[PDB]
Amino acid sequence: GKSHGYRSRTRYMFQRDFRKHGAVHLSTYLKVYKVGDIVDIKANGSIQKGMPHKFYQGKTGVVYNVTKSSVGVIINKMVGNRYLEKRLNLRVEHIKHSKCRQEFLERVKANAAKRAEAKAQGVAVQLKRQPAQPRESRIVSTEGNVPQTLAPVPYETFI
Amino acid sequence: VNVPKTRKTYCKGKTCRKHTQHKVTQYKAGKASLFAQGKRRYDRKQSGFGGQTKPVFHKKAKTTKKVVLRLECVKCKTRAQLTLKRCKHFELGGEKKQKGQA
Amino acid sequence: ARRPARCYRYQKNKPYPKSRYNRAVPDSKIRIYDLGKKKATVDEFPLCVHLVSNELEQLSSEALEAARICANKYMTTVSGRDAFHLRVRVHPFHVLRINKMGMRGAWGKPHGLAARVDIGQIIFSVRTKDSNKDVVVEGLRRARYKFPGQQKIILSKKWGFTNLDRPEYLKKREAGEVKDDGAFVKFLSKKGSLENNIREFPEY
Amino acid sequence: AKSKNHTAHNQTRKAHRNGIKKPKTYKYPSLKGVDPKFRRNHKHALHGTAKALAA
RNA sequence: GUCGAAUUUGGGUAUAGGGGCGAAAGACUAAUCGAACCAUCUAGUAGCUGGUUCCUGCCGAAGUUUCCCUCAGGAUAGCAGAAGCUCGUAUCAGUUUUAUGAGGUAAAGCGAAUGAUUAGAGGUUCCGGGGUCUUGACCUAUUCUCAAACUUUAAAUAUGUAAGAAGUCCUUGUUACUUAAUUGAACGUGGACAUUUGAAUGAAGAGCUUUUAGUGGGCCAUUUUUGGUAAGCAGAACUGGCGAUGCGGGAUGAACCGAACGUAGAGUUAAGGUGCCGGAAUACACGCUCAUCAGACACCACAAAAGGUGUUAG
RNA sequence: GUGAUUUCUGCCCAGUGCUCUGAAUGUCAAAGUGAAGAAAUUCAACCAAGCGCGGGUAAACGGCGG
RNA sequence: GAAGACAUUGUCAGGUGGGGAGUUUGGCUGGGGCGGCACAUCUGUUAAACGAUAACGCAGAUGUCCUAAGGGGGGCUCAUGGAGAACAGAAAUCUCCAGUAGAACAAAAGGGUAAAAGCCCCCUUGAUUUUGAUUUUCAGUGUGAAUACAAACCAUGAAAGUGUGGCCUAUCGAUCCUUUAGUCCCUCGGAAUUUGAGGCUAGAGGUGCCAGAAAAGUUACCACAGGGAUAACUGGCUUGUGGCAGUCAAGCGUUCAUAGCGACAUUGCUUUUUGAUUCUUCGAUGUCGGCUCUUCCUAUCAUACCGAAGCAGAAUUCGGUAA
RNA sequence: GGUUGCGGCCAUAUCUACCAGAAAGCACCGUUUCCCGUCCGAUCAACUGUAGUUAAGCUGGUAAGAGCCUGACCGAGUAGUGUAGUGGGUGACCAUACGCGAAACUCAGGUGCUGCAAUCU
Ligand SMILES: [Cl-]
Ligand SMILES: [Cl-]
Ligand SMILES: [Mg+2]
Ligand SMILES: [Mg+2]
Ligand SMILES: [Mg+2]
Ligand SMILES: [Mg+2]
Ligand SMILES: [Mg+2]
Ligand SMILES: [Mg+2]
Ligand SMILES: [Mg+2]
Ligand SMILES: [Mg+2]
Ligand SMILES: [Mg+2]
Ligand SMILES: [Mg+2]
Ligand SMILES: [Mg+2]
Ligand SMILES: [Mg+2]
Ligand SMILES: [Mg+2]
Ligand SMILES: [Mg+2]
Ligand SMILES: [Mg+2]
Ligand SMILES: [Mg+2]
Ligand SMILES: [Mg+2]
Ligand SMILES: [Mg+2]
Ligand SMILES: [Mg+2]
Ligand SMILES: [Mg+2]
Ligand SMILES: [Mg+2]
Ligand SMILES: [Mg+2]
Ligand SMILES: [Mg+2]
Ligand SMILES: [Mg+2]
Ligand SMILES: [Mg+2]
Ligand SMILES: [Mg+2]
Ligand SMILES: [Mg+2]
Ligand SMILES: [Mg+2]
Ligand SMILES: [Zn+2]
Repeated sequence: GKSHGYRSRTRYMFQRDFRKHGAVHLSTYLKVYKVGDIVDIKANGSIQKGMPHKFYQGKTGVVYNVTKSSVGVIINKMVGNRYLEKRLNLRVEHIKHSKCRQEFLERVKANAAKRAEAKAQGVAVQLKRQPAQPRESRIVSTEGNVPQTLAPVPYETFI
Repeated sequence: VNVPKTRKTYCKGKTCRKHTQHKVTQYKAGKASLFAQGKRRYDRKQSGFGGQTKPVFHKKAKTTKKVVLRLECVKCKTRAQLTLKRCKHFELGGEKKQKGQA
Repeated sequence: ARRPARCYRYQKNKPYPKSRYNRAVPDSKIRIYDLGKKKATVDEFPLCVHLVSNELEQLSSEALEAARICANKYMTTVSGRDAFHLRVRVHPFHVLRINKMGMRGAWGKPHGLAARVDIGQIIFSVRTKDSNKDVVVEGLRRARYKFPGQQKIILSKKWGFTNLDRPEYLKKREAGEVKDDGAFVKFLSKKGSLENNIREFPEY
Repeated sequence: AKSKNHTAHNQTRKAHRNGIKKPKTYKYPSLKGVDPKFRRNHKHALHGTAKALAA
């Protein structure tokens, strides 16, 4: 018959990295998590307690609870035709801070500095990101850069 | 499996409310009274003509029974029940395993 | 009792090698892969001729054995026993299955061995002297009739079985950078300890 | 008489007729599953600050 | 066949339905017998077969999930209709971009681990066996070839989160939690910053509730893919279709190509075509081919290995 | 049950049935008897046939290997 | 005359009782049956790098085992190889060196682990009490298993800490009924006491067809509702198998590959074999062979005309045009 | 800059073979009454800093070193792959169009950085 155990099909997902087995470095335990922080889930194979289920591998959530050696994370899971809210109790070895907003908070700080700086001089502070634009006109010189002619090569085997 | 005849565990006897010494024995069912309401109803239904009126189980599948231990507090005589996993051989005596010899 | 080769010509299944899950597998029909003067030095046989596959298919171990005998017999008779070094460049590691008598429980039993070859993959290689080019070419040509699909005969520009062009091999040899060890050679690198690279290649 | 065993054909198309609803977000999410020791003190903290603003 | 008897036969009489009668065939018991006929219970029950009566308008499916002595049936969720309700620039999206995660398949690798595997060469023994020197064993440096249940490395396509007012910053209130400690945690008072207010595009507006129909036999095509010699065979993955669909094209065809349909007129096209049937150039241009079984257009209604001083080009 | 006459009908009683002027302290109903209890009731002893044990039986059912 | 409180008859009780009555006598399934369990589950793979994903796909496993093989702490380091030591040798015990785990960790497999999760030693029962939340299968029901806390009581350690069974991924069970533990609480409805009975909370006795009816055969005497959702004929797809035909040429043929043959290999054709499949027909297409009669195919046995030979003649052999 | 205690990242830090090391520190080293632990004061415990030594540990340097790390229009826009056609081919497969894009290989460079406290020609 078929087999659908809790850790089914996790042969490679829960392995350690190459030449990265052994004990967990101490910086994992020294990090501080607060309610509202955004974290991403990646299970560690050497810690069998507080281990997430394989579905939540690679998912990102928000902390809602803090305990002694673990935190509570909220995950939106799509079941059928709608998303359902999932709550996970994970030890700190299996999570880390998500950098998906640490580079966004600095833009918030930059916007405020730029808005205040131009307040005294110029209107239209222009604090919106823009996609890559088409290139402008330019002049290419041939001084020391005379074009070199290329032609297709004949067929050879060289085996 | 082997289980010691004595055990130190919690006792909710309203006087201990703490870990005490307990004697350990093996639970046995006990004889079924013929004046229990379920028995009185069954005997009435069986009388007269019509034959057997209730199912009689036949397709036995289990080979073992779960062991239940009765724990009596030595202080207040309060009892408690614990259920262990299924096993084919159970004993309450001593004869602990020896670490290593011939 | 053996099915026609057309039943197992194409690579329709994943590789199914002998292993601890297969176990009971019959032996391959071809056991010898090096023929002729296999002890000859690299300098003796500069010319190399290849029989190159031109299709993505499977070659049975029976076909490899039959082609090996045909090629070796002709070259030996015309050129001589020690005038070439013939090497089979494909090994049959794929186990074929056959279902023997409806379709209930149809998983088959091992039937034979075959080699899965790609487009442009070398099948046979022969090294010999330059004067023997015609003989070895005719020997490889006669071996094509034993194989399904299309094969091409290509005159290699490498020196013998080495991965170097003829001018490159000559330049290394005159500089004392080539040392003989059996039928192949060893080269000198600019890396490693001087203590090891001096005792070897003293001429350089 | 054997029949079909399983397939997911047409199931995504059914899901996209009305479904794939992004979950709605509420201010003040429920405190279910939060540490009970935190909740006991936070209840007293809320009661005390009520009197400060009321008075 | 038998024909003087265990013979043939009229009439009278006896045995009645789970009963009779049987030199025995489950035979016979009023054309009815492996349980007669008649009326009633009785319009017996049926997950099974058949049928089910006027028009127009709008919307419009499912053969999938879980459970069931469930497998020709139900319950349950989904898909559908109807009734609306709260509001209305509002947040949203089968999409992209930017920032930041997750993966172990394609490929690749084996003088990298594990497991297979060809060939020599140089060494090693009071530690294999013959012979006074070989063959096996391991050692070291090389060499050929491999892996759905091997691997250091490792894509493409898919996939999680974020891109602000429920935001950011400054000041300081509550608590029985926490700290050596007004330390921190959580929730707040007051103050400062408006919609180039924090990427792109779009948005027959968004959000929400009740109720109920049918369905729960599917099948086909491209790509990925398992069993099988193979099948118009059996079984999965994503998408698009048929079923439920006419119309132009493929002579003909449920699924292919084009395109989806209120009633008409005019114009222009798609796929496919323009010797005649047949609407439209027996148009233009450069070559190739002669076949005593030429050839002629995707799905598609078949042809191979191997050959020819036929002819053409290289 | 076998199926005129003639001739002949062998061996097996472990199994399944049938049968016995066999055995005794196995198993055992209601009633009755004894004990305990304030009673409902509980417990124990005794205990018919049958079964079990023992013997007979194949022109009873049937069997007649390595 | 016989017989006698015994037979007899009446009411309960035990045995016997297919003579008779009623009923039952799983499912999946390349038809059904037999076999197997793909029926409740676990590991790896098939699975196409989130998750999900089928077949009677591939290789295996589960209905157990453990007072330690559970919990805490300490000390220690394994497999193997090399060099040595009376008896002693390939393997006994002792010493050193090298040793990333090539060992070990109850079991199937995959993960995980080195001053440990392995080995040895010491101390222990947290494998405990109360009731909630969460994850997996999922309808976001149950059951099983698992995760993180709160409130108690404990174990261990100098301590930080760790511990709510087994390093992780499987090792199991509703209603009704019976029984036990707890609370000694609620009720027996005219009012009380005492037995008995009935409730409240938590376990055990089991349903393996594992969301859980109590169940033997036969029909060749047979019946009904249906089914081409499904087997026993043709026809269709396929051609393994059967049959027929090529290519290559090691050899056979006194010499000589190919007059006539031809190994090891390899490419096809046919539907006059048999399988595979289940599309058409179960409100029916009459089912083996022979007899009779017509026509068609050529892969030609004979007849006509030819080529070739190891064709002197005769006879025969190979091939062509030809039904 | 040297050294010690406690660390962070966890080989640019490891491994092999050699050489060097002032001052201080660390270490080896001396002893067995006491607490304590062993077959053995070797390990562990205690006492002295006295009797000795940089021999080793430790630190640094050296090697066309092994390993590891980084980069490269080195290989290679190759393998593979998303999307498209009434494209080629009997088939097996392949070419082209709009996109994404490896690994091995080759070569070059590199061989720990750093936080808190204390101390030293
Ligand atoms: Cl479908
Ligand atoms: Cl009558
Ligand atoms: Mg009765
Ligand atoms: Mg097979
Ligand atoms: Mg179905
Ligand atoms: Mg009969
Ligand atoms: Mg009649
Ligand atoms: Mg009716
Ligand atoms: Mg519509
Ligand atoms: Mg029907
Ligand atoms: Mg995988
Ligand atoms: Mg591959
Ligand atoms: Mg139906
Ligand atoms: Mg229909
Ligand atoms: Mg056509
Ligand atoms: Mg016309
Ligand atoms: Mg007689
Ligand atoms: Mg009577
Ligand atoms: Mg009966
Ligand atoms: Mg069935
Ligand atoms: Mg997946
Ligand atoms: Mg353990
Ligand atoms: Mg555990
Ligand atoms: Mg079930
Ligand atoms: Mg059919
Ligand atoms: Mg054949
Ligand atoms: Mg079908
Ligand atoms: Mg007819
Ligand atoms: Mg008819
Ligand atoms: Mg198209
Ligand atoms: Zn007590």
